[PDB]
Amino acid sequence: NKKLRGALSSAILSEKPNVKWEDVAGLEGAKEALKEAVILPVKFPHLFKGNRKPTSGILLYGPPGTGKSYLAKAVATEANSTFFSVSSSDLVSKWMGESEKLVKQLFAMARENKPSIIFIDEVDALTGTRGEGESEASRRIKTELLVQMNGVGNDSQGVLVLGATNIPWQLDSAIRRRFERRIYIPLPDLAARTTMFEINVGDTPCVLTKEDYRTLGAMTEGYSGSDIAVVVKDALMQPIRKIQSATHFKDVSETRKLTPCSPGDDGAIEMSWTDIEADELKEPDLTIKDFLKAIKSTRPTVNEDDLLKQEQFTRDFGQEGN
Amino acid sequence: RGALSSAILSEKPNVKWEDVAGLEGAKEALKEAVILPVKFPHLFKGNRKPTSGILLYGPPGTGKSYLAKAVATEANSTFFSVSSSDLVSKWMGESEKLVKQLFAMARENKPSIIFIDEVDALTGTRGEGESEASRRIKTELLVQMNGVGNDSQGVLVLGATNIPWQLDSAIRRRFERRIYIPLPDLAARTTMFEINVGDTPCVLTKEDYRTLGAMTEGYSGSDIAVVVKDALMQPIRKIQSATHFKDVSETRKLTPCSPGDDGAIEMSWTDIEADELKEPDLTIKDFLKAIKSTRPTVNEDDLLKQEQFTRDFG
Amino acid sequence: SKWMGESEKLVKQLFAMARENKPSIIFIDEVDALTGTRGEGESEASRRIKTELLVQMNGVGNDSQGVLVLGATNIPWQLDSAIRRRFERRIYIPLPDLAARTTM
Amino acid sequence: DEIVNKVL
Amino acid sequence: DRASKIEQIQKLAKYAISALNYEDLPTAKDELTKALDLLNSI
Amino acid sequence: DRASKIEQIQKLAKYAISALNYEDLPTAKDELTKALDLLNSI
Ligand SMILES: Nc1ncnc2c1ncn2[C@@H]1O[C@H](COP(=O)(O)OP(=O)(O)O)[C@@H](O)[C@H]1O
Ligand SMILES: Nc1ncnc2c1ncn2[C@@H]1O[C@H](COP(=O)(O)OP(=O)(O)O)[C@@H](O)[C@H]1O
Ligand code: BEF
Ligand code: BEF
Ligand SMILES: [Mg+2]
Ligand SMILES: [Mg+2]
Repeated sequence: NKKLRGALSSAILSEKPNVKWEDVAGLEGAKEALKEAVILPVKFPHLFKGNRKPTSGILLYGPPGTGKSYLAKAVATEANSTFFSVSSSDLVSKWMGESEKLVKQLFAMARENKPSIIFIDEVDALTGTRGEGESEASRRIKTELLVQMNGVGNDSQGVLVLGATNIPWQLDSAIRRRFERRIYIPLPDLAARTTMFEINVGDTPCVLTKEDYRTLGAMTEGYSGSDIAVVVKDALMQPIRKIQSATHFKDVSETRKLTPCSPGDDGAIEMSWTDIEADELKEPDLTIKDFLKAIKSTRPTVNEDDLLKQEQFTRDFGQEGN
Repeated sequence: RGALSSAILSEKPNVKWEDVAGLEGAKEALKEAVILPVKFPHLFKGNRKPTSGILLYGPPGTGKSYLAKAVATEANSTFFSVSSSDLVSKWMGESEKLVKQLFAMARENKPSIIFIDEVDALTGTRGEGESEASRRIKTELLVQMNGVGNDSQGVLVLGATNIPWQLDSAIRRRFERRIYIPLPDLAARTTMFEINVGDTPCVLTKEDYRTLGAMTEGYSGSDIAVVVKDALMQPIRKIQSATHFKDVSETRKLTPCSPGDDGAIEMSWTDIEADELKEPDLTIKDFLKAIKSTRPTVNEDDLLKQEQFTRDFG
Repeated sequence: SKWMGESEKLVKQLFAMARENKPSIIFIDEVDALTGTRGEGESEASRRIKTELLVQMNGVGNDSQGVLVLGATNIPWQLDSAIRRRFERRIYIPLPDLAARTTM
Repeated sequence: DEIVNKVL
Repeated sequence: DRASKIEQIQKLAKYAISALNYEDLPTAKDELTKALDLLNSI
Repeated sequence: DRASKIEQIQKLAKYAISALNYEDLPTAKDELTKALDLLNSI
């Protein structure tokens, strides 16, 4: 009893990762389904009476790095529900059917604390089509997950079961059945990529315009949201590389302020960054050759046959996340 | 005792025999194995004994566990919905007494129907399994399901599965009527739409439900339950997506209407008072919308192995 | 490890050690032997050690602040694409050239 | 208690 | 104006969309027009 | 078929709106047109 709750006390997360629905770029449809399955039952509970019941399972799939876990963080901030984040490390115990006794205890906790959300990240590692798997882990963890999700005496009222995966075709057909809205999270289009550059530069001083972000978004076809987060990471390192490779700085303008300049210029003293006083440094603003430099160096992460099997599954069983 | 008596349910899920659509052979066998021994117990004397094992099999999502809920409502029995979580244990010699206790309390509570759901997770051919869990459970269960003449009240052992070909041949022997629950045909689908819309106000006719039932070939009953779920959401999309409502008709009542219409004020649902909202009707474009978006679940080679097992043993 | 899902509470409490003693460096030498594209591998080792390494590197409730995960390999094309994603600067160490050889 | 090991 | 004219076209083109949700072609063909003319007025 | 055309008209209008969010009058004046012509094709 209390030994097991002592184990699973470290799953009720308590920190609210501050991602909001606008920090997600793109994805109208997936935000729409997640709002009308998470936000709307709590905010207007009088509506869901009679035949009108809320959704009790949502699978997100896609290529690597496109927004799945991030959108789960957005739900974790905006939901106002207890957000269990469980994984395969926390269910496979050593001890003859704890990997069923733990699962049953998990949903028993998420019924005593309803409304709840259970986010099983990378569900394809629990649920592996059961034609080649081993007896215990296979039949008993998969089977207790099945029976526990709908079953006979079980009452999945007010719990929601999310889940993300990258290999949606290696999923057992009974568990493809339990997830009743398989939404597909794709690589971003033009407007989404432009939005992600505008978000990821943040409030950093840059000389860029709307046509500059528009240019970069036109330049990066094939990149997922991870890749654009790291080209913005690398391009934000470019002023430091300037400010170290600077034989020679120069005063400009609140009391003294010097920036790197070429050998022999208007007020060009010869020094190193080390020579210069705390704060009173002026670092060259993000100017578009920094981003072109980063985009030349950084190369895509997803290939183009993985996309064929993703589109296969979307055409055979799936929604379209827009 | 107080560890397996969490198999008895008591909430009685209110599904009655006129909610499963079709499946008349299966209702027939279940009635003459559950209802009829209790109602006329004088008949079963001599050579005429009741059935003591029934396996339901089929593709995923076609009615097996649901029909078990129908039995659980209509039976007037004591109903043990036991599973593999509730029988296996660390300590050796506990997965002997647990099965043994289960059947002994079933004979405390005669008549008893016991629903060992997904029997392929207890009974796994014993050539690769571990010592404790696989062998003593399956041998003790084989013994206690060899109670032919003594179990004339009490134990009727149901069981459902999706992988009926991965079942041990001794346990294929014990289940003496392997019935197959298939994907549903036209009249059943039309019945399921008529049931799942419930008492919700809709403009649909019999030829509309007939149209949708003609449209959905290949869907199981789960899929039609979720296209009715999504199509019942479609009004709240036509209330959230609103720039303009309008009064119609018990004191004020407004519904979404197009920009510029007879009494078309411009507002949002948020602007409008509790209750005094007029929830839009259910069209047929709502169902066509849902059927375009929702895509079937069973794959057409799973059906080949199901038909294989039915042709060899079923 | 040997006893059934000990081979991933090791992964988890490795990274929890590096979080208690930050700023930390984790050097996983020869990473292609842990992380093998998971289309042919076995259930426990494959899905559970690879999966706990994935979720533990970025995940949801995990906070990879101040830890750095190195890693070397000789077969970089046999690496799973989610783990190719997690390693965000794949640098290539080539055979030497003239000034380097003279220096050596 | 009878614990499970795991083989190759 | 302009910064607004560009904002009112969208306002129109929305109503137009909202209108087709009742198959009201009349309203639509009109708002989708009052809008277009105005994008030429830009 | 008519339901499909209406969906396409609404899509084109949404795309037009999205375009004016970059002041791109070109795209706009076009999609808001390909759309209108089609509402007459109805
Ligand atoms: N659609 C997106 N919008 C905004 N940021 C994104 C998006 N996709 C990815 N990112 C960024 O890329 C990172 C990768 O997102 P993450 O949730 O880990 O992706 P996933 O779990 O699918 O692989 C996120 O932390 C975020 O920083
Ligand atoms: N014959 C049926 N009558 C009514 N609803 C049905 C029927 N078959 C399936 N359904 C719908 O599908 C749901 C899933 O049924 P379920 O018991 O999970 O099927 P099974 O156990 O075979 O997979 C049912 O609860 C109901 O929502
Ligand atoms: F969760 Be990600 F798409 F690797
Ligand atoms: F037929 Be079900 F998926 F139990
Ligand atoms: Mg992720
Ligand atoms: Mg079932």
